[PDB]
Amino acid sequence: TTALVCDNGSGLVKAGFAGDDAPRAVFPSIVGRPRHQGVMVGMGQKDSYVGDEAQSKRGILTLKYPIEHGIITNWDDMEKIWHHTFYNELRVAPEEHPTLLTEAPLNPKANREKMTQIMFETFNVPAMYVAIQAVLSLYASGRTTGIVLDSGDGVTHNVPIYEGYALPHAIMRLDLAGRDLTDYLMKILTERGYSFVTTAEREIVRDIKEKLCYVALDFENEMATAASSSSLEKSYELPDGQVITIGNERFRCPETLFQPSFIGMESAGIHETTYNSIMKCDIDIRKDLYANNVMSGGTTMYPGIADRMQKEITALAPSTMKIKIIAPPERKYSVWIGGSILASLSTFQQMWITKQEYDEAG
Amino acid sequence: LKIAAFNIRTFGETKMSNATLASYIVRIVRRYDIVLIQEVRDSHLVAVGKLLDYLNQDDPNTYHYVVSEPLGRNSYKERYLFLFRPNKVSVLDTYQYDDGCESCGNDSFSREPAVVKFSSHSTKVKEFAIVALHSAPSDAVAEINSLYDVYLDVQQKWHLNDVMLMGDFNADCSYVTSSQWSSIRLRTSSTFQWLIPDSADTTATSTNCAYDRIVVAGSLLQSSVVPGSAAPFDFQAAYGLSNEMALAISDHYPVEVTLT
Amino acid sequence: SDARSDLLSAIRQGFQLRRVEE
Ligand SMILES: Nc1ncnc2c1ncn2[C@@H]1O[C@H](COP(=O)(O)OP(=O)(O)OP(=O)(O)O)[C@@H](O)[C@H]1O
Ligand SMILES: *[C@@H]1O[C@H](CO)[C@@H](O[C@@H]2O[C@H](CO)[C@@H](O)[C@H](O)[C@H]2NC(C)=O)[C@H](O)[C@H]1NC(C)=O
Ligand SMILES: [Ca+2]
Ligand SMILES: [Ca+2]
Ligand SMILES: [Mg+2]
Repeated sequence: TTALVCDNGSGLVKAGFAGDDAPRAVFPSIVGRPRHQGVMVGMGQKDSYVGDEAQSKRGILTLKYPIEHGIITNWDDMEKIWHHTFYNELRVAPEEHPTLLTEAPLNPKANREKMTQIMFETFNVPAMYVAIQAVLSLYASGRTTGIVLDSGDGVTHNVPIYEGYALPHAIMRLDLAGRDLTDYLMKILTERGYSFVTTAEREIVRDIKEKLCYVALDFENEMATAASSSSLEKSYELPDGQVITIGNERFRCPETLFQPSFIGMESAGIHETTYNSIMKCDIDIRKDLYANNVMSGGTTMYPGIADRMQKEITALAPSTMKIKIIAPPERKYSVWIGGSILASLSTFQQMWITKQEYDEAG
Repeated sequence: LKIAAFNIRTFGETKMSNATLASYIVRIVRRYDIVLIQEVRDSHLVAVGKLLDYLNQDDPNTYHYVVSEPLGRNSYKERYLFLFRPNKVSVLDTYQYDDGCESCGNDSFSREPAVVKFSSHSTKVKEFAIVALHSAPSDAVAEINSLYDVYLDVQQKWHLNDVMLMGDFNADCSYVTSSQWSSIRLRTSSTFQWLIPDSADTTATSTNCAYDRIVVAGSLLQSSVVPGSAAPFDFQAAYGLSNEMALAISDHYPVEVTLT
Repeated sequence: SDARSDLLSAIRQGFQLRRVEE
């Protein structure tokens, strides 16, 4: 009777119970199979690992990301991820819980149908529903019209939504997100003279990104500021206790979102894809999209990112337009939270697809 | 059946990425049907996976593994790794000594022994267990003594008297002096034969110390040992290496023994 | 005054979520 909410991302699965204010399980969306025969002491032979243990044991495994740029691309592996989610992470029997799943903007219909078939036929859920991630994020902010920027580990989208209706002709997809920024930070820190050779050293770079980086309001001025003083430097103590000190890499890293050319990508930056998305919509709803730009996803967490989007959109939009960026503090889990709310609403209960209905349709 | 225990100093990604050091380590490992590797400092099993990749590049089942989680009482952790040839022996069961609570293993050992039960159809002994220990130098007497309790645990758990206990026990020099041997039940009990004697040099360094040991219990197993077969494997001499190249591989020699 | 109008209005009013402790 308690519903589940499973938000599957390119990098992380966020899963938990509808009505809770945060996912209880958040773990890497990866499956690893051993490259060699053997066991861990005290254990039997295992055919695969999922999530945290796959990452921690990666050295003897072959890894697969079943979700690429938000879209499920390997079904056997995705089935392993859902199985792990239900039984190992949430520790529930999926046959006794309605399950809400999320999907990316523009997910092909055949993909959603396959998701649906697996939930009913493999996991035997009593009911389920598939929601668009961006729309859930808009909902989580108490809004039913607006434009969402959703940026995760693998993909960034802009999705304009009008009275709950995501407008697919105006959705923009940018194949640049957190994983790219982590790799770029490793690159520029290496150019400064640091080295990240072992697996443990390399894993630290994502933590540096998450703790030290930020988006400059004026990039060229910020570069001058970093060059003329040490005021922008910040230190990061490595596991061993050695403390390192980083200046302009802090803001050069997420600047890539506004200038994808930093990573060799000939593509508009997120301010311009936002604007292009709005301009694809009827002129008469644009005022409502500009005044309701909601940021969602881990890659929107950089300090400064809302102020910078406000500046750049202001420069693109008509001079009299009210522009507002909404960047909730919980926004790394916004899609999940929107699902937890929606699945809880009394007015939603008639929207579940039941196994009875599935049993009669297709 | 050729068995060895090898403390490879800071075995890990950097050492396994050195093509030269990797090639010598592979050559050493391939001497053996079972080898215990100690001092595995490999946070994500990457060095272990690379060693397996080399050993199995031709036949995928040349070597199989048993590997522990990282062990140690504080932040400094090491794994035990067994590599074995599955066509020679099969693993029947494994466990990690834990002395009765999920943390209590660390009450008597810094790195709780890994214990593997093998079926071995080519030797006189048909089933036998190996207990691995890389002892903490400053607790060597007490840890080697505690192996006697591990042996008792094996007997009770698996109903089996044939047990080899081996590894870098730090069992000589400043860590276990001559007068201390009488405090170690694994030595004073006539149940055990110590195949590597106190006179042996098991260091690749300039110390003369019998740190690494092979101890056998159980008469079948004792009867299976090839007399004179148990010794350190001086890989500097074997491979005509300089001392510096030798030390880059490890500061210890494997200790090995042959079973018939 | 349909169910969808009802649903959207409810989305706008919000929901009291249970705290998930760290
Ligand atoms: N505080 C932070 N600052 C910057 N980046 C962060 C922060 N927290 C998380 N991230 C990044 O967010 C990404 C994960 O976000 P999210 O969970 O929204 O993506 P996903 O849903 O797995 O992927 P996608 O939406 O692209 O399919 C990772 O790259 C992570 O490094
Ligand atoms: C692999 O390890 C060997 C042994 O440590 C390294 O050889 C040393 O290299 C330095 C040069 O950096 C020499 O001055 C030493 O004399 C070498 N030692 C010996 C004993 O030969 C070698 O550099 C490593 N290989 C690589 C490319 O990492
Ligand atoms: Ca996502
Ligand atoms: Ca010596
Ligand atoms: Mg001696």
